[PDB]
Amino acid sequence: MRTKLYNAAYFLLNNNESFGHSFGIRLKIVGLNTWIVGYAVSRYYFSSLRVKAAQDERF
Amino acid sequence: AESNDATSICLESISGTIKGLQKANYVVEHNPNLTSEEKKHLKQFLVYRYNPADPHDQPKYVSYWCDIKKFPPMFLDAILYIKNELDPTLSIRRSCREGICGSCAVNCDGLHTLACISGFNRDLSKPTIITPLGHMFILKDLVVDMTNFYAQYKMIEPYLKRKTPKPDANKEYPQSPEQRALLDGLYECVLCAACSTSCPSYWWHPDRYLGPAILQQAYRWIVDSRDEYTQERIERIAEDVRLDDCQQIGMCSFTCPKGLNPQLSLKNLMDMVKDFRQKRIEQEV
Amino acid sequence: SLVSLFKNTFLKSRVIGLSFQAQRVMAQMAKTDFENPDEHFLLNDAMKYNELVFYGRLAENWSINPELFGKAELAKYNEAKQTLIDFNQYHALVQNLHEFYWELKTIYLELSRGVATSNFHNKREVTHSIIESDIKNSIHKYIQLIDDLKDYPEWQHKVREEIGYYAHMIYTSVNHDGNFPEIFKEFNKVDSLYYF
Amino acid sequence: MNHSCQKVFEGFVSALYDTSYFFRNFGPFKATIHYATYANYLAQNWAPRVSYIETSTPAYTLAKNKYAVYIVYGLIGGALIHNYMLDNKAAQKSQQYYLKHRD
Amino acid sequence: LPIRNIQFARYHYLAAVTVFTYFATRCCLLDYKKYYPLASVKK
Amino acid sequence: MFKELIHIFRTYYITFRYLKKSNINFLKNLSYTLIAYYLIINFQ
Amino acid sequence: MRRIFWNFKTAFVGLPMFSLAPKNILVYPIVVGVPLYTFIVLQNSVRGFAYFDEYDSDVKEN
Amino acid sequence: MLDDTKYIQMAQKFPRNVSVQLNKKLFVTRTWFRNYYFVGVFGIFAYFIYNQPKIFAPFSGYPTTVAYKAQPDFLNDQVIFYSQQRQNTLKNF
Amino acid sequence: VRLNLKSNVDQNEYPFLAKWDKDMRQNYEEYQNRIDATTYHLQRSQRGIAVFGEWMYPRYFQKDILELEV
Amino acid sequence: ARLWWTLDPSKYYLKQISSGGRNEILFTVLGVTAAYWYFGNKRCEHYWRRQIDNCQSWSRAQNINGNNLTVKQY
Ligand SMILES: CCCCCCCCCCCCCCCCCC(=O)OC[C@H](COP(=O)([O-])OCC(O)COP(=O)([O-])OC[C@@H](COC(=O)CCCCCCCCCCCCCCCCC)OC(=O)CCCCCCCCCCCCCCCCC)OC(=O)CCCCCCCCCCCCCCCCC
Ligand SMILES: CCCCCCCCCCCCCCCCCC(=O)OC[C@H](COP(=O)([O-])OCC(O)COP(=O)([O-])OC[C@@H](COC(=O)CCCCCCCCCCCCCCCCC)OC(=O)CCCCCCCCCCCCCCCCC)OC(=O)CCCCCCCCCCCCCCCCC
Ligand SMILES: CCCCCCCCCCCCCCCCCC(=O)OC[C@H](COP(=O)([O-])OCC(O)COP(=O)([O-])OC[C@@H](COC(=O)CCCCCCCCCCCCCCCCC)OC(=O)CCCCCCCCCCCCCCCCC)OC(=O)CCCCCCCCCCCCCCCCC
Ligand SMILES: CCCCCCCCCCCCCCCCCC(=O)OC[C@H](COP(=O)([O-])OCC(O)COP(=O)([O-])OC[C@@H](COC(=O)CCCCCCCCCCCCCCCCC)OC(=O)CCCCCCCCCCCCCCCCC)OC(=O)CCCCCCCCCCCCCCCCC
Ligand SMILES: CCCCCCCCCCCCCCCCCC(=O)OC[C@H](COP(=O)([O-])OCC(O)COP(=O)([O-])OC[C@@H](COC(=O)CCCCCCCCCCCCCCCCC)OC(=O)CCCCCCCCCCCCCCCCC)OC(=O)CCCCCCCCCCCCCCCCC
Ligand SMILES: CCCCCCCCCCCCCCCCCC(=O)OC[C@H](COP(=O)([O-])OCC[N+](C)(C)C)OC(=O)CCCCCCCCCCCCCCCCC
Ligand SMILES: CCCCCCCCCCCCCCCCCC(=O)OC[C@H](COP(=O)(O)OCCN)OC(=O)CCCCCCCCCCCCCCCCC
Ligand code: SF4
Ligand code: F3S
Ligand code: FES
Ligand SMILES: [Ca+2]
Repeated sequence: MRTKLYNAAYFLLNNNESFGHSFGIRLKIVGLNTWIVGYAVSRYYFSSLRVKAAQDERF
Repeated sequence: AESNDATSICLESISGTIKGLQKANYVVEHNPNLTSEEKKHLKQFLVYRYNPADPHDQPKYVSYWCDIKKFPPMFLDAILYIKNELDPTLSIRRSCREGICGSCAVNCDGLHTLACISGFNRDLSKPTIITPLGHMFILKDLVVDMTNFYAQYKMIEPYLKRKTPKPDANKEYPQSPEQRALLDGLYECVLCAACSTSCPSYWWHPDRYLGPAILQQAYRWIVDSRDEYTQERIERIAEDVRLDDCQQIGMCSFTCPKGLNPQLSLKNLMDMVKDFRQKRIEQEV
Repeated sequence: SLVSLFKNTFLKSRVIGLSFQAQRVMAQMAKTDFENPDEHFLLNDAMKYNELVFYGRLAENWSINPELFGKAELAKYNEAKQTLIDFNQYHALVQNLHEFYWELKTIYLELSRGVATSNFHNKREVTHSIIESDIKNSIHKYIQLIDDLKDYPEWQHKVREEIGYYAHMIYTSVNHDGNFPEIFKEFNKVDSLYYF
Repeated sequence: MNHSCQKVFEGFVSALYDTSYFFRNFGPFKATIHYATYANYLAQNWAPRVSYIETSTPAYTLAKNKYAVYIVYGLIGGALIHNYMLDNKAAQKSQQYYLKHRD
Repeated sequence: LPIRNIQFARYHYLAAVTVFTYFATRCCLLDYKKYYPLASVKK
Repeated sequence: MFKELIHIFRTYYITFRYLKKSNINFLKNLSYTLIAYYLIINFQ
Repeated sequence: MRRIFWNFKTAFVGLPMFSLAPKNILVYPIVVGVPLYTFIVLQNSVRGFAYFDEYDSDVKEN
Repeated sequence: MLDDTKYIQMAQKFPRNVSVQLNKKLFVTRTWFRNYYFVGVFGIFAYFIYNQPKIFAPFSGYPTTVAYKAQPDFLNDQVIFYSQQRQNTLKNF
Repeated sequence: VRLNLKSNVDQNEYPFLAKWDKDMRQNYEEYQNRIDATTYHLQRSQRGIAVFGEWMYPRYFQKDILELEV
Repeated sequence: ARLWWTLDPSKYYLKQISSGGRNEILFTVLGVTAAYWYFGNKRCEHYWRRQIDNCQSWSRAQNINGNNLTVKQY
C-alpha cells in the first residue's frame, strides 16, 4: 500500500503576524529555559574537566 | 522473498531529501510551445498535481499560462477554466459557487480560503500558486481527506439535547432575541476546515486536539440556551488536550473567510472550562 | 485478641469507606477514555481511586473474624467486599481494553512517524508486510471484541468511538491499492461507514 | 525483514513479554508491587503540608488547623537557633578546655 | 474555596525554586580563573 | 512547570507520544523525589 | 524521490525565521543575565580587581 | 448535578468474561519506547542530581586518607615507608 | 617565584636528582600560573558578599581547594 | 500564547485528612529530632579535635598482601 503524503502548511503559508507574535513569546520562554539549563550543564561540564598534566607525561 | 532493508531505506531517504531540497518546487510547463512574447500577455498559474493511484506519478507543480480576460476574477473560476479548456483531468471539490458549501477550501496563493470567493493577484508578472490544504492527506490534485475532520465533528454530539420535557408540545422552545444574538455570528461556520488546517496546534496533534472549527461548534451548542447539557458538554470537551492544546495563535480567526472569531470562542471555552473545574470543588461541599 | 480486634476494625473501616466510593470511581473511569482511564485521578483529583485499587486485594485475601462482627455489620461488610471484587474485575477489564487501544495507537504512531515531515531518514513509500499483518490481526481482534460486546450497547459504543478512531486513521493513512481490500475487508463492512 | 530474522525477533519479543508478565504477576512479586504502589501513592499525594483547602466553617475548624504553620515555624526556628547557640557553647568549652590543658 | 496559608505556600514554592536554581546553576558562585589574567597584582 | 515541559515535549515530539499518563506520573514522582533529595543534601 | 514544496523567502519557516528567532530567544537571556552577571561580578570588586599575591611573583632566582 | 446516567449504567453493568489478546511484539515495542525515553532522557537529570553534589562537594565522600613518611636504606638500596591514617580535611584555604 | 629552568645539579654524580629537578623546574611555571589562578578565584569568592561569598565560602568551594592541593 | 506561570498551590495536593489538617506537626517533630541528632554528632566530631604529630603517630606501612612496604632503588 502506497502511503499517502501531505505538504506541510508552514512550508506554503505566507508569513503572518499572528504566527510571529505567538512564536516570539514561545521562543522567549524556550530561550530562557534553555539558557538556564545550558548554564547548569556548562558548569557541570567544565567542573568535570581534569587538571593540566606535565609535558610528555604517561599516566 | 524479502530481507532487511534498513540501510537501503536510510540512504535512499537521505539522498532523496537532499535532492528534493536542491530541486524544490519542481515545475512542469503544460504547453512548452509558448513564445515569451505570448507569455507576456498571460498570467502564470502553478497548480499542484499528484495522482497516488498511478504508481508512476509524483507531486509536481504544473505551469499554465492563461488569459485572465476570459473568466471572472476568482480562484475557483481560474481553476475551472484551466480544467475545462486546458486539462480536464484536474480534480477539485465545488458545490455552491458562492462561498456557502465550503468544499473549495484550498491554499489559494499561500492562504487557506474558499476559492470561489477569493480573488487573485491581477498582476501578470507574479505567478499564482494553487495547492491543497497543507496538513491534510492528499488524495488527488486539490482534493484532500477530510474524513478525520468529519469524525472529530461527530465526536462533539452536535445535536440539541434537553433534559426537561416541553411543557405543551404545541409551542417552540422559548428563546429571547438576546439569546439569539448570542448565537449570531457563531452558527455561520460552513465546516471548510481552513482555520483548522491553518492552526499550528492542529498540525502537531490532529487527533488528540480537536480543531478550532469543531471546538467552535461545541461552544455554539454550549452557549445555546435551549440545550441543557451545558456542564456535560464542558466536561466532555475538557478531556486531555481536546481543548487545552490550543495556544491562542489567532490564525484561525485571521484566516476564517466568513469573518467568524473561533479564537474568541476558544478563549470563552477555556474560561468556562476553568470555571467548571474550580466550581466542581467550590459548589459540591 | 487485641491484634485481631485492630485488624478487623481497620479492615471494616477501609472496606466500607471505599465501598461507599466505588460507584463514583467506576463512573469516572467509564467517563474517561481508554488512552488513560485513570487520567482524571492522576491529574485533577484522586477520588479514592488508589485506595480502592490497594484495598481490593486486601478485601479479596485477608481473612475475617465473624465473632468480632455484628449481624447487620457482617452483612454490610460482605456487601462491601462484593463491591470491591466487582471494582477489581471492572478495573481488569478497563486495563485490558486500554492496552488493546494502546496497541492500535502504537500501530498508528508507527505509521505516523513514517509519514512525518521530519522523517528525512526513514521515509518509506510502500507499507511493509509486517505492519500490514499487524494491522490485519489488530482489526480482526477489534472486530471480535465488538462482536463479543453485543449485549452491552454502551460499552460497544464507547469501544468503537475510542479504539476504532485509530483504525480509521490507519485506513486513511494508506492508499486503496495493493492488499488494502483484503487488509481492511472486515473494517469496510460497518466500521468504515461509521468514520465518515 | 528477512523471514529468519523475523522468526528470531518474534521469539525474542515473546520471551521478553513472557518474562515481564511472569515477574509482574508472580505471587510474591505481585504483592510487593501492589504494596509498593500504594505506599508510593501515600508518600507522594499525602506528604506533610502547611497549606490546604479549608471546607469547614470557623466553628468547625480546629485551632490546630489554624496555628499549625506558626507551630512549625516556631519549632524550626527554635531548633536552628538552639543548634547555633550549642555550636557557640561547644566552641567556647573546647577553647577553654584546651587552653587550660596547655598554653 | 479558601486555601489555608496560601501566601505561605507561594513563598515556600518560590524559596524552593530559588534554592534549587541556586544550587543547580551556581550562579552566585562563579569562577574567576578566567579573569585572573585580566587582573592586577599586589605586593 | 513540569506539566508544561511534558506538554511541550508531547506536542512537539512524535516518539514521546508512546508514554502513558501513568508513565508521566511516575516520572513526575521520581523527579519530585530527586528534587527533594537534592535540596536536602545540598545543605548537608 | 522526495519532492518538497517550500517558499523559502516567504513561508513562515525560512528568512522570517532567521529574522525572528535570534531576536526573541535572546530576550530574557540578555536583559536578565547581563545586569545580573554584571552585579555578581562587580559586587566582589568593591575596591578593585586586585590579586593579592600569596606567592613571591616579584622574586626571581639569581 | 451532571447527567451521568449512561456512565452509571456502564459502571453497574459490565462484562465479566470478555478479554482481548495482546500483540506481544507491539506491547514490547511500546514498553521499550518508554524505556528509551526514560533512560536516554530522564537519566541525564537523575545522574545530574546524583553526581553534581559529588562533584562540587567531594571532601564529604572520602572521609579517611593516608599519609606516608619515607626513610632511606643505604646498605640495601631500599626505601622504607611509614603510613598514617588521617581524616580527610580541607587544607590551604 | 620565577625559578630558572636550568637545573644546577650535577648529572654525572646525581642523575635521578638532576632529572627530577629539571622536570620540576620545567613544569613549575605552568603549575604556578594554575595555582595563582585558583588562589585568586578562591580569594575573590571569599570577598564576595552574603550568599555570593563569605556566608558559604569555606564549605562549598571544595573542588577549588582540592584542585589547589593537587 | 497562554499565560500559565503562577506560585499558587495546585488543588490536587491541597486535600486534608479526614481527622483534620495534614500530619504537619508530627513530621516537624520527627524532622527536628533528626536534625538535632545529626547536628549534635557533627558538632561533637568537629569541635573536639586536635592534631598530634610525633613518632608514635607513625606506623610501619604494608602492602595489601600484608608484607612490609619496601621499594628498591632501581
Ligand atoms: C553550526 C556549527 C557551530 C559550531 C560551534 C562551535 C563552538 C565551539 C566552542 C568551543 C568551546 C568554547 C568554551 C568557551 C567557554 C567560555 C567560558 C570560559 O572561558 O571559561 C573558562 C573555562 C572554564 O569555565 P568556568 O569558569 O568553569 O565556567 C564556564 C561556564 O560558562 C560559566 O561561565 P560564566 O558563568 O562566566 O558564563 C558567562 C555567562 C554569560 O551569560 C550571559 O549573560 C549571556 C549573554 C549573552 C549575550 C548575547 C548577545 C548577542 C547579541 C544578539 C543580537 C541580535 C539582534 C537581532 C536583530 C534582529 C532585527 C530586529 O554565562 C554564559 O556565558 C552562558 C553560557 C550558557 C549557554 C547556554 C546555551 C547552551 C546551549 C546552546 C549552545 C549553542 C548552540 C548553537 C547552535 C547553532 C545552530 C545554527 O576554562 C577554560 O579556560 C577553557 C576555555 C574554553 C575552551 C575549552 C576547550 C574544551 C574542549 C573540549 C573538547 C571538544 C571541543 C570540540 C570543538 C568543536 C568545534 C567545532
Ligand atoms: C531498609 C529500610 C526498609 C524500611 C523502609 C522502607 C521504605 C520504602 C517503602 C517500602 C515499600 C515496599 C515494602 C515491601 C513489600 C511488602 C509486601 C509484603 O508484606 O508481602 C506480604 C504479601 C502477602 O500478604 P497479602 O497477600 O497481601 O495478604 C494475604 C495473605 O494471606 C496474608 O493474610 P493475613 O491476613 O494472615 O496477613 C495480613 C497481614 C498480617 O495481618 C496481621 O496479623 C495484622 C497486621 C496489622 C493490620 C493493621 C492494624 C493497624 C492497627 C493500628 C496501628 C496504629 C499504630 C499507632 C498509630 C496510631 C495513630 C495513627 O500480613 C501482611 O500481608 C502484612 C503486610 C504488611 C503490613 C500491612 C499492615 C499495614 C498497616 C499497619 C502498619 C503501619 C502502621 C499504620 C498506623 C496507622 C493506621 C491507621 O505478599 C507476600 O507474601 C510477599 C512476601 C515477600 C516479600 C517480602 C516480605 C516482607 C514482609 C514484611 C512484613 C512487615 C510486617 C510489618 C512490620 C511492622 C514493624 C513496625
Ligand atoms: C518503595 C516505595 C516507593 C518508591 C518510589 C520511588 C521514589 C521514592 C519515594 C519514597 C517516598 C518519599 C519521597 C519524598 C516525598 C515526596 C513528596 C512530594 O513529591 O510531594 C509533592 C507535593 C507538591 O505539591 P505542590 O502543589 O507543588 O505544593 C508544594 C509547595 O511547595 C507547597 O509546599 P508547602 O507550602 O506545603 O511547604 C511544605 C511544608 C512541609 O513542612 C513540613 O511539615 C515538613 C517539615 C520537615 C519534617 C522532616 C521530617 C523527617 C523525618 C525523618 C525521620 C528519619 C527517617 C529515616 C529513614 C530510615 C529508613 C527506615 O514546609 C513548611 O512548612 C515550610 C517550613 C519552612 C520553615 C521556615 C523557617 C524559618 C525560621 C525563622 C523563624 C522566624 C524568625 C523571625 C525573626 C525576626 C527577626 C526580626 O508536595 C507537597 O504538597 C508536600 C510538601 C513537600 C514535602 C517534601 C518532602 C520531601 C521529603 C524527602 C525525603 C528524602 C529522604 C531520603 C532517605 C534516604 C535514606 C537512604
Ligand atoms: C559531550 C557530552 C555527551 C553528549 C551526548 C549525551 C547523550 C545522552 C543520551 C542521549 C539519548 C537520546 C535518545 C533518546 C531520546 C528519545 C529519542 C527518540 O525518540 O528515539 C526515536 C527517534 C527516532 O525516530 P524515527 O522514527 O527514527 O524518526 C522519525 C520520526 O518522525 C521522528 O519523530 P520525533 O519528533 O519523535 O524525533 C525527533 C528526534 C530527532 O530525530 C530526527 O528526526 C532527526 C535527528 C537528527 C537531526 C540531524 C540534523 C538535521 C538538520 C537540521 C539543521 C542542522 C543544521 C546544522 C548546521 C548549521 C550551520 C549554520 O528527536 C530526538 O532524538 C529527541 C531527543 C534529542 C536530544 C537528545 C540527544 C542529543 C544527542 C547529541 C549528540 C549527537 C551525536 C553527535 C553529532 C555531532 C557529530 C559531529 O530518535 C532516535 O532514535 C534518534 C536519537 C537522536 C540521535 C542523534 C541525532 C543528533 C541530534 C543532535 C541534537 C543537537 C542538540 C543540541 C545540543 C547538543 C549537546 C550535546
Ligand atoms: C521514621 C523512621 C522510620 C520509617 C519507616 C518507614 C516504613 C515504610 C514501609 C512501607 C511499607 C508499605 C506500606 C503499605 C501500606 C500499608 C499502610 C496503609 O495502607 O496505610 C494505613 C495508614 C492509613 O492509610 P489509609 O487509611 O489508606 O489513609 C489514606 C486514605 O487516603 C484515607 O485518608 P483519610 O483522609 O481517611 O486519612 C487517613 C490518614 C491517617 O493517617 C494516619 O493515621 C497516619 C498519620 C501519621 C502517623 C501517626 C502516628 C505517629 C506515631 C507512630 C508511632 C510508631 C512507633 C513504632 C514503634 C516500633 C518499635 C519496634 O492517612 C493519611 O493522612 C496518610 C499519611 C501518609 C503520610 C505519608 C508520608 C510521606 C513522607 C515521608 C518522608 C518525610 C521526609 C521529610 C523530610 C524533609 C526534610 C526537609 O497509612 C499509613 O500508615 C501511612 C504510611 C505512610 C508512610 C509510608 C511510606 C514511608 C516511606 C518513607 C521514605 C523511605 C524512602 C527510603 C528509600 C527507598 C528504599 C528503602
Ligand atoms: C553536538 C551536536 C549538535 C548538532 C546540532 C543540530 C541542530 C538541530 C536543530 C533542529 C531544529 C528543529 C528542526 C528539527 C527537529 C524538528 C522536531 C519536531 O518536532 O518537528 C516536527 C515537525 C515535522 O513534522 P510534521 O510537520 O509532519 O508534524 C507532525 C504531524 N503528524 C503528527 C501528523 C505526523 O517539524 C519539523 O520537523 C520542521 C522542520 C523544519 C526544517 C527547517 C530546515 C531549515 C534549514 C536552514 C538551513 C540554513 C543554511 C544557511 C546557509 C548559509 C550559507 C551562507
Ligand atoms: C538540546 C537537546 C540535547 C541536550 C543534551 C544534554 C546533554 C547533557 C550531558 C550531561 C553530562 C555531561 C558530561 C560531560 C563529559 C565531557 C567529556 C569530554 O568530552 O571532555 C573533554 C575531554 C578533554 O577534557 P580534559 O581531559 O579535561 O582536558 C582539558 C583539561 N584542561 O575530551 C576528551 O577526552 C575526548 C575524548 C572523549 C570524548 C569522545 C566523544 C566521542 C563521540 C562519538 C560520537 C558518535 C556518534 C557520531 C554521529 C555522527 C556520525 C557521522
Ligand atoms: S470557523 Fe470559519 S474557517 Fe473555520 S471551518 Fe468554520 S467557516 Fe471555515
Ligand atoms: S489557530 Fe490554533 S491554537 Fe488557538 S486560537 Fe486559533 S486555534
Ligand atoms: S464553491 Fe461553495 S464554498 Fe466555494
Ligand atoms: Ca447551555
